[PDB]
Amino acid sequence: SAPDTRPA
Amino acid sequence: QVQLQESGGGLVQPGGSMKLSCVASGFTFSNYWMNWVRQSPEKGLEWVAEIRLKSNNYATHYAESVKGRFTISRDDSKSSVYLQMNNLRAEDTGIYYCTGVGQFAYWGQGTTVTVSDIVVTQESALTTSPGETVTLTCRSSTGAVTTSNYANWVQEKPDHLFTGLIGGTNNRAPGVPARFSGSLIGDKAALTITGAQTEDEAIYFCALWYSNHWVFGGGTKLTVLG
Ligand SMILES: *[C@H]1O[C@H](CO)[C@H](O)[C@H](O)[C@H]1NC(C)=O
Repeated sequence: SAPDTRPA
Repeated sequence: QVQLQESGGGLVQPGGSMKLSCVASGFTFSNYWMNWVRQSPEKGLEWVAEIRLKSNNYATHYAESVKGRFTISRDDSKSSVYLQMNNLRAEDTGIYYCTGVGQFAYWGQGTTVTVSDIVVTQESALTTSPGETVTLTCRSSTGAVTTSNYANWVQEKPDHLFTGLIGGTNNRAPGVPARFSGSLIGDKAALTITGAQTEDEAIYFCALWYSNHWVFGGGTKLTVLG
């Protein structure tokens, strides 16, 4: 369960 | 120049309520999770709540210090996030920031609210000089830091001006100067400034992720002398 790993 | 602008704070009585707002521009707001984080002199920087995407049915998580009392919401059509704060207590006093993106690149200017168990450890202070290489570290009380903690590093400059430097252990946030890098070293997260500049004198905080919440470290005061 990861955090917001979407690219910046 | 992405912008997050908070509003709503003030001077409030214990037992009361208020709602903070935050309006975003410059990035696709609706693709990112958003967070509220607060700063007080005592208790330092403290993650409060997060809200995820429409595709996650806007799922939320809260710090245990505010669960039952606070509600985070977003309005993607107005690119806004909100924090409804009920049953306020003295300990809720602080500066409140909306922040997000990979994972804490963008911070609002903050709104002041005056009301009247993992420890993450950082060096209290380090001193360096222009042109030197300095490394700050971030230890977890649970054991080793791994990439599963998605270590973030954030810089605080005067006056309570926060900017994210590093997310996901070693990903530099957009527009962050190349002298900053993230690593894992000796089972700690670390931030390195390779060639410190006078303007890097600042307070640096790390954040580590544990499954569904962030714990901030207490911050490191970096002095750049000479
Ligand atoms: C981000 O990347 C991680 C891997 O670190 C996962 O693939 C996750 O599903 C991704 N989540 C988002 C929100 O992009």
